[PDB]
Formats: sequence, C-alpha cells, structure tokens
Amino acid sequence: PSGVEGAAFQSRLPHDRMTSQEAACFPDIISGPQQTQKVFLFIRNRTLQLWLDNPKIQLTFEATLQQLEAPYNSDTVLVHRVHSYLERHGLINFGIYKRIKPLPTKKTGKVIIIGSGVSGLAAARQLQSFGMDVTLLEARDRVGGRVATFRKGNYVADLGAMVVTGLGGNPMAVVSKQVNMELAKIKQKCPLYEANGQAVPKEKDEMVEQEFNRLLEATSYLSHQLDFNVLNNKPVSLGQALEVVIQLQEKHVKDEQIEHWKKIVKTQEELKELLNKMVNLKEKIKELHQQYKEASEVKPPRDITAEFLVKSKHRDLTALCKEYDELAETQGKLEEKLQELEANPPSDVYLSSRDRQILDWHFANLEFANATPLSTLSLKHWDQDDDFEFTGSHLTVRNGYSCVPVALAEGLDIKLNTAVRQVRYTASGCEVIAVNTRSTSQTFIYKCDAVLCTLPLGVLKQQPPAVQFVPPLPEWKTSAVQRMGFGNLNKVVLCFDRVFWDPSVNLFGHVGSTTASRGELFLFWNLYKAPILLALVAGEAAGIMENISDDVIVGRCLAILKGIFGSSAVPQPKETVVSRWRADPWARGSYSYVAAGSSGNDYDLMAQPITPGPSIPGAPQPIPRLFFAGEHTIRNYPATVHGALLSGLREAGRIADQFLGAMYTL
Amino acid sequence: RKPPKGMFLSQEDVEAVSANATAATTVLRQLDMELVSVKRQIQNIKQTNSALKEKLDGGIEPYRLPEVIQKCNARWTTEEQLLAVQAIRKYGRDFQAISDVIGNKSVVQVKNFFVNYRRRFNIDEVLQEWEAE
Ligand SMILES: [C]C1=C([C])[C]=C2C(=[C]1)N([C][C]([O])[C]([O])[C]([O])[C]OP([O])(=O)OP([O])(=O)O[C][C]1O[C](N3[C]=NC4=C3N=[C]N=C4[N])[C]([O])[C]1[O])C1=NC(=O)[N]C(=O)C1=N2C(=O)[C][C]C1=[C][C]=C([N]C(=O)C2=[C][C]=[C][C]=[C]2)[C]=[C]1
Repeated sequence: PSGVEGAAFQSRLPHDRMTSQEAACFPDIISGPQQTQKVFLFIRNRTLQLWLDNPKIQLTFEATLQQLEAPYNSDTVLVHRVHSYLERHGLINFGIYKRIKPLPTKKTGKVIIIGSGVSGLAAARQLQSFGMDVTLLEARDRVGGRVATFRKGNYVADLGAMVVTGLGGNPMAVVSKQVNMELAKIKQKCPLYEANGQAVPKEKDEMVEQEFNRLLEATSYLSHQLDFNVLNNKPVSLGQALEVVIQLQEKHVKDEQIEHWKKIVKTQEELKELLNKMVNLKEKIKELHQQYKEASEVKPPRDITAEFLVKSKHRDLTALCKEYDELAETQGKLEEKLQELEANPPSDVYLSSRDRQILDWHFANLEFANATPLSTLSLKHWDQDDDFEFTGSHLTVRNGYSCVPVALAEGLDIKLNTAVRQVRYTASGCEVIAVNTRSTSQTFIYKCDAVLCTLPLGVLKQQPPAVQFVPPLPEWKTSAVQRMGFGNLNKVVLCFDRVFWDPSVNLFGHVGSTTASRGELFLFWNLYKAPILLALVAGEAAGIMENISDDVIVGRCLAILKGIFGSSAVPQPKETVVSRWRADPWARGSYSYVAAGSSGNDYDLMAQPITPGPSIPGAPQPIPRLFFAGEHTIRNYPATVHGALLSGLREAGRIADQFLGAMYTL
Repeated sequence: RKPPKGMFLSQEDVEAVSANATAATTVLRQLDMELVSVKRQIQNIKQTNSALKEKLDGGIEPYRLPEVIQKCNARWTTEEQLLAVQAIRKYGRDFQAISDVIGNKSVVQVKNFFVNYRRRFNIDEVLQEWEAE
C-alpha cells in the first residue's frame, strides 16, 4: 500500500470503506450515496497522508483545504468536518509537533489524569492541546511508568518496554519521526545453547522448532474444529491443550509400533503354519522314498503288478516333491518379506529428552511473548489480535524508550510523588485524594470535572485495593478486572567492559534444565551501543526469581554465559540491575494477557467509562464522569506501547466530545 | 479442516485422554505393556520357528529322483494297457497321474483309451470300485 491508500493503512483504516466510528459521525454521508462516500473517503485519506508526510508541524484546517482539488476541495464543510474529526480523535496532530496558533489564553473545564505512563500522557497532550486544564497525578518520581530506561555512564538499557513491533501500521512510526529515539533493527536468527553449553546442531534446531509450530497449529485445530474449549466446567488453557496434543502424539507413536509388530507376528505365525506343513512332508517323502526303493530292489523279471508298484510309487513321489518344492517356494517369499518389515521400524520415540527440553524453550519464548504460564492463557482468545499485526522488522530504541515518555512529558502539569488513594465521582463532579509518597501523612485533594484513569491492571486488581473508588465500581467492571489476565516478565541488565559475544547476533538463547524452569534466564539480548546484555526471566520462573537476591541472579547469569563462551571470556559485570515488576507497588505485574475464560470483550469492558448516579433523585441522567485508558483497555493492541498510546488518544477524543461538545457532527 | 500433516488427533482419542486426570498416562502404560507383550510373543514364535526349521536341514536332496526323457508312443503294448487298468483302479480320473505312471502316453491318449477299451476293461467296475474308498 502507498499514495493515499498507504496513509489509510498506515493510519489503521480501510482505504475504501467507512469505519464504524466514522458512520457514527457522518451518518449523512454513510446513509448517503456512493458518490458522496468516495469523496469523503478520499478527503480523509489525503488529509491523513498530509499529516503523515510531515508530522513535526500542526496541520490546520486551512493548510489542508489549501492542498485539495475539486471535486474534493469544493465542499468546504466536509473538509472542515473531516479534518475536525481526525484532529479530535488524535488521528492527526498527535504527540509532539509545533503549533502554528499558540494555545487559547483561557481554558475550558478541568481534568485529573491518574498516572503519567504513555496512555496517561499521550492523553493529557490531546486534552491540553484541546485546551482543557489538565493535571496528571503520578506516584513515581518519574514519568513513563512501564517505560523505564536505565541510565548510568554510557550504560543505557530498558527495564520496561523495548521492541517496536514493526512500523507499517504503527502510531509509534509517527512518534519516531517526531522524537529522537534511535531505531535499530533486530536480526531474527537466534542460536541455542543446551544446559551443557553447546550449540544445538542445525539439524535439531529445525526439527524441534518445526514441531513446535506444528504443535500450536494443532492446539488451534483442537479449539476450532473439535471445539475443545471447556473441560468439566473450567475452560481449557493453552497449556492443557498442548499437553493434550503431545500426549496424543506419544499415543499415536505407540499405536504405530504396536501395529507394526502385530504385523510381524501375523506373518511369523503364518510361517509356523508353513514349516509344520513342510516338516510333516519331509516325513511322508522320506518314508515314501523307502517304499519306492524297496519296490525297486525286487529285480526283474516281474509280473506287471509289481512293475506298477514301482511306477506308482515313482509318480506318488515326484508328485510329492513338486509340493515340497512349491512350498519351499512360498517359504523364501515370506522369509524376506520379514527382514523387510524388521528393516523399517516406526520411530521408537515421539520426543527425546534432549528435544522435549528444547521444545521447552520454545514454550518459554511464548511464555514471554505473553508474560505468563501457558497454563493461564485462554485457548480460544490468546492470539485474538493476530491480524492487527504491524508490518516489517521489529526494532529497538537504542537510546532507551524513556526518551518518548520524556518527550510527551513536556509542558504538562505533572505532580510526581503523588499517590492517588481515593477517587470520588459524583453527579456534580469528581474529587481525587492523593498523598505525598515521601511523607505520607501529608494529604492532597483535587477537584475536577472528569478523571481519566491509567492505573495499570495490577493496581486495579490489588486487594485490599490501593485506590478506593467512591462509590464502588459497577460490578460489571470489577468483574472484568478479575476475569482478566495480568502477567509478568523480568529483566537482567549485564554491564561489561567488552563485547565477548558474537556481536552480529542480537539474541541467543540458553535452553534450561527442566520444564519447571524453562523461563529462568532463557534468552539474552545484545542490542545496545555499549557492552550490555539483556537477560529474560520468563514464564513461571519470573514470579519466583523475584525472591532471590540480585547477586545470586547475576550468579546464574555469569554461570550460563561462561558455559557458552568460556570460563574466563566473561569478566565480572561492572554494573547490574534486576527488574522486579510484580513486586512494584505501582505496577503489580508487567502487562495484561487474555486469561482463560476472558476475551476481547473484556477489554471493551475496561474502556467503558462510569456515569455516577443523580444527586437529588429523579434529576436528569448525568454526564459520564470517570474514564479509563491504559494498555489493558485496548482490545485490539493490548499490552504494548502503541496500544497504551492509542488507548489515551481514544479516551481524549471521548472526553473532549463530552465536555466541549462535538460541533463536527452537524 | 485437517490437522497439521503428520500430527494426529481424532475426536474419539481426545475424549479418551481427558476422561480424568490420569486417563492421560493410563492409556500410555496400557500400551507400553500391550507392546512388551507383543515383543515377548515375537521372540517365542521366532524361537519356535527356529528349531522347527532345523528339523528340515537337508531339504529333500537324499530323496530326489532322476529325470525321465521319453517319447509319447501311439500303440499300447499289452504291458501298457495293464499298468493302465491298475492306474485307473488306484487313481480314478486323475488322467495326469495315470499318464505320469504309464510313462509314455499323453494325457489324452489316456482319455481315448478310457473309451476304446471301456469296452473290455470293464472301466465302470474299475471306476466305481475306486469311489468306494
Ligand atoms: C514490563 C514490560 C516489559 C518488561 C517489557 C515490555 C513491556 C512491558 N511492554 C508493554 C508496555 O510497557 C506497556 O504496554 C505500556 O508501558 C503501559 O503503559 P500504560 O498503559 O500507560 O500504564 P503505565 O505505563 O503502567 O503507567 C501507569 C502509571 O500509573 C502510575 N500510578 C500507578 N498507581 C498510581 C499511580 N499514580 C498515582 N497513584 C497511584 N496509586 C504509575 O506509576 C505509572 O506512571 C512493551 N510494549 C511494547 O510496545 N513493546 C515492548 O517490547 C514491550 N516489552 C516487551 O519486551 C514485549 C512486550 C510485547 C511484545 C509484543 C506484543 N505483541 C505484538 O506485537 C503482536 C502480537 C500478536 C500478533 C502480532 C503482534 C505485545 C507485547
């Protein structure tokens, strides 16, 4: 895709059809006729392209009309609407640009934003770009939330997020141009080093992986074709279904042998029957030779009946030798037809203990992709978003993602070391109570019209809860907070004085010992300029490692590395860090996954805002006062930076339309 | 539509391995043995067939008989008619055997004989006497 159509796709919209939230807004055009539609499409696409083709500068209504032709530039109240919409739902003019027309002196209507992570900020931009009085509350001494980047010396690496998952589709693509994060690609090729310390031969690496893939593909079939989705009331996990598929695989391996041998016998035993038959013929033959012999000893001359006796017994003999020859015949056939079957056995195993342990690394990958035990991912909806996948090479933020949060951060009223305790929302407004994290007996009240909440899943979950809502949250919602998966992932940062790894290699994996520990340090990242290595605590492992001290962890870290590179190619580490996400009282986890017996829908549910009750009773239905975004609210791009950003865009549309009215629907 | 090629899954077998916690390993022991028990079975009939085969060592080379090169003559000698009759009595209708025996009369000359001489060798009696055996 390119030209105008590229800009649709790059903006995540079908180039030749009207989205549903468009229709929501241009009911006239959509109920309208084809011709009007095609125009509107084009206008939108082009404007998009425009903001695209250069995103460091505000794109104004004027500037836009300016670049259009008739037919299209003819109707100037489309154009103004269209441009107005995008501009509204940060589809254009999002992030960091230069305003042509400085900000409207005076502001309409106050908002408290809870927490200055991407979502949080990317929202607060829009909101104060739309000139409202916006203030973020942030418990941390730092912006970013789950975008941490670590900085000591020229050592620079991310505890939090790290990949940029393609650009073709990516809001982040735009923000890369707006801001100087330095993006280096990522080289697919990852080699593997068995617990011992040695390459897995190209042979295996292929076989096992190819199996792995075949295996998932199989769990899929299981769910879709054979509808394997509940198991005695509990809903099937991905784990479960993997086991089930391996078992059945082992199973058919056996059935194969069994039915192989069971066909040797049936042929061996058809041989028995032939030997007996054949022995008992050497009998009559021997014995009949005798008789003939005798009969022929009786010398001439003879009477005819004795002559006959000879001749008879002669016949009866050759006639019997025929048989033993034609049975010797049959014997040859069946004797070969039997090295034959003993020559091509089935495989004796489905999976060796070497294999089935590598395959256990591939699982630990997946476990990391999802910040969780495959025992927990829903079988049906784990890869629910597998189509909204960007395009092109994944990437790294060589100067350390934090650069982006701190870009957005800028010119934005942010109270840091402010921990929100109560969120009270009534019909006539919200009040938010917070403390100073440093001296916590020291208390803050914030009055506002709306409250936008980015508190990550984790915190929402906390129980007793860290934040109290007043009144309590609609159960439809708390229910969804429960229902939903908040996973976990941790990092080890190894700071050396020299590149001792193959440096044209970005990641290499260590295959662990067990199943119960495939997570533990299973992957290493060479990404940065300096001599720094990334160590991953994935799957089930992560939760436990949080309890081991740092030293020990750097321990098994050196350990493994030595094992791969030589017991003294590997200096002690100058600087080290270890991420303890799940412990982090302002994250309680790393990032959402679709649990089992949850779905896409639950995300949608998280995004839905909360409208209080009426103060005085039977006064009219109030305005929605309490909104949600964060990586957990975005059904289509969950638990990623784009996702969180998109999230906080969306909520800002919605709150502006709310408190400042959508003059663009007429 | 179909599961990844070479991976195996039937609705049947699936419900099987999921009927409880360790219906799992049940079906896999149950076969592990079921196999052992077919391996042992295989030894046995190999053994059995081994000895059974030894007993044949020699084949039948002691007992083979030299060849019979000779020309199907058209005349019957009185000698020849005679082995005939007895061949009939002993054999019935196996005209083949009866021809092997006489040695130098073709499988048909035999059948013809069955009729020209039926006359006087009471081939009926001869033949019924054979059935009665
Ligand atoms: C942790 C982590 C790690 C370790 C790594 C990673 C990550 C993570 N990721 C994710 C991110 O991070 C996220 O998403 C974001 O960041 C989020 O954000 P938000 O939502 O905003 O939130 P935050 O940030 O958290 O912030 C919050 C806030 O709040 C506050 N607070 C709390 N509390 C409170 C407060 N305040 C006051 N008071 C109170 N109480 C706090 O503090 C803060 O501030 C990521 N992402 C991305 O993008 N990338 C990357 O790379 C990452 N990482 C990794 O590494 C991995 C992940 C991933 C990957 C991939 C995926 N997917 C895809 O792509 C696909 C799929 C399928 C198909 C295709 C494709 C995902 C993910």
